[PDB]
Order: sequence, then C-alpha cells, then structure tokens
Amino acid sequence: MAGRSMQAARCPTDELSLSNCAVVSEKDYQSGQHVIVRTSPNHKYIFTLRTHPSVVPGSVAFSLPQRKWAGLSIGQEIEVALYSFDKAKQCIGTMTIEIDFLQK
Amino acid sequence: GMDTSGKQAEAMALLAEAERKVKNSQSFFSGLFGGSSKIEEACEIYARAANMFKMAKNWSAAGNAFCQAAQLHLQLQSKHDAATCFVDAGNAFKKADPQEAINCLMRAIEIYTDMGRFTIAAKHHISIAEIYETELVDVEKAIAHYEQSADYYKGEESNSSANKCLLKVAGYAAQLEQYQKAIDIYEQVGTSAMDSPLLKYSAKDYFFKAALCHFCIDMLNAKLAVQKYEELFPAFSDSRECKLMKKLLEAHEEQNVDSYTESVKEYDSISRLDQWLTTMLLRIKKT
Repeated sequence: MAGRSMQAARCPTDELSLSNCAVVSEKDYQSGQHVIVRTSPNHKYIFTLRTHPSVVPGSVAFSLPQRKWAGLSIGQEIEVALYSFDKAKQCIGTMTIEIDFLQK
Repeated sequence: GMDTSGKQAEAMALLAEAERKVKNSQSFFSGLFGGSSKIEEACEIYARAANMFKMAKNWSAAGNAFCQAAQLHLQLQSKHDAATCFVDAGNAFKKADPQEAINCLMRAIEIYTDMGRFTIAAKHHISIAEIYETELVDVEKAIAHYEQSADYYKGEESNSSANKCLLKVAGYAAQLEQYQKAIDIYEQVGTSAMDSPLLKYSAKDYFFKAALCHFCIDMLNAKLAVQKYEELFPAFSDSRECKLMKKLLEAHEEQNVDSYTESVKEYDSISRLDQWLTTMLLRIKKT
C-alpha cells in the first residue's frame, strides 16, 4: 500500500493501447484497479490497471500517448502505489476533452 | 644487381663461420674454461649478419639471425639484451612473417613488465594490436590489447594517451552492434575534454557520436539525450550537428524517409561523410 518499485515497458498489443489503461501482469495486480505512478518528488500521475498474461512480472506496460504525456523511458524504475478512487468527490458528472487526430 | 648475390653470399659465409665458432665454443670451454668471450663474439657475428641481411632486403634471414642471437644472449643470463634482440626480430618478423613477431613481442613484453617498465609494455601492446588490425579482422584481440594498453597508461598517470586508446576501443565496439560501451566511453571522454583549454573545441564532436550511437536503441531515448547535453554545454547548440539531429528526428517522426535522405545528402555535399558515419546512418535509416 506504501508503494512498490516497478519497471516501465511497452504495450504487448495494440487494442490495449486504445483504452488508456496501464497494461500489467496478472501476477502483480488485477484488472480494474487504479494506480498512482511516481517518478519525481513533484510528479504524481494516475493510470488504470489492466492485467495481461504476456506482461512480465515486475514491469508495467505503457502506450505511446501515455509515455509521451508522462515523459517515461523504457527501462526506468518508477514507484507505483495502488490508488482506490473515493466515490464521493471524484465521480465525474460532466467532463470536457480536446480531441484531435493522432496520426498525421 | 650485384648487391643481392654478393650480400647473400657474404652473409651466408659469415653465418657459417659463426656456426663453426659456436660449435667450437663448447670444446674451448671444456678444455680451458675460456668464459663467455667466445659466446659474446659469436653473438656479435650474429648481430652483424642479421643487420647485413636487413640491408640485403632478405627480412627472413635477418629475423632468424636476430632470434639466434637473442636466444644465445638470454642463455647468458642477460635478459635486457635478449629482449632488445627479440624486439628487433619481431620487427623483422612483422617485416618478414608477422605470426612469429606476435610471440616475439609477447616475450619482450613479459620480460619488460617483469621489471615494472609499464610504458614500453603498453607501447608494445599497441604495436601488437596494430599488427592484428592491419592484416586480420579479429577485432576482439585488438580490443583486448587496446584495453590492456589503456589500463597501463592510466596506471602510469599519463593522460591524453589513454583517451585515444579508449576512443579507438569505443569506436570499434560500436561496430559490433554493442552500443552501451560506446555511449559510456564517448560521454566520459566528452565531459573530460570539455574543461581542457585546447581540447575544448573538439568536445562537441564526441557528443554527436554518442547521440548517433544512442539513436539505434530507440528514438525516444535519443531526443531526451540531446536535451541532457544541450543544458550542460549550451554552445553545442551552435554546431551543425544539433541542427542535423533535429532535422533527422523531425523527418523520422512521420516516416518521411525522403526528407531524412535529402538532409543527409545536403550535409554530405557541404562536407564529405566518413565511412563510420555513413554506415551508422544507413543502419538508422533501415527503421
């Protein structure tokens, strides 16, 4: 619960990259859980866990958009801790996104 | 001309006389205990014959005579003169047959390092590595010899010479598709040379190489790498290498092979490219 060290990796597949979920292994976490990723003492991002048998234990797999937003590298150690959203203050009711085509 | 036949005949006669002298030396010692005067004189004849064969363009005979003299004088408990004669034989061998020169130089290196004379051992190791490089493509032995020589030079506190050996080692290692060592050596050399007054102007170049050697692993870690350098050495931004790298990155980010190729052609046209850089750029282009 205090957080654990884990290695960044690439998404095993393409479909998983389209769901904005941190692709992980079934031997560490479970699908549906949410985690907080820490790299610097002032950067605290959040990802959605999604287990897959092809993920090696001891590593999280991230998509290209996720890595670009987080500025992560394939290999760097990160500190990931479980994060359970409290359904009393962060339950989205109306949200807005800027949408643009990914590939040029 | 007359030189060939005349020198060959006279040298053969002198060598035969030396052979007779050494054969009679044992009888002289047994009958009278003359000492080593006969042996030293025979060594003198052998050295003169080796030199004459060297002037006669017959490298093999000179090498053989040098080896005979070295062996005989080593039997006389004189390791220094034996090492000198073996060095001459190795050069003659490198000048006649190199395989023999390898072992001759190895023996000379062992004799020299026995006394703690590290500089001569390092120089001979460099010579052996060069011998391996010129004829054969057995890179691994050259890397081992260069590493040994660089270690000796560093242990002798003689800087600016181990740096060149490490640069050669890294450049050759980057050829074998092993990039980590090349990156480490290049960055270390660049940061070391940054602070030197005279060497400062060259420092930038080293960084560029590392960046190229850093580009194959993955493009993401190359971009970031550039940043790490530019903040540390702002003047790097002025050199053409930064602009070339940025343009190549922009061209590759969208699979625009044509723009990358055109930029490479332009840069080559302004200044001719090296075979190392040409090969590495071709390898990067494959992606």
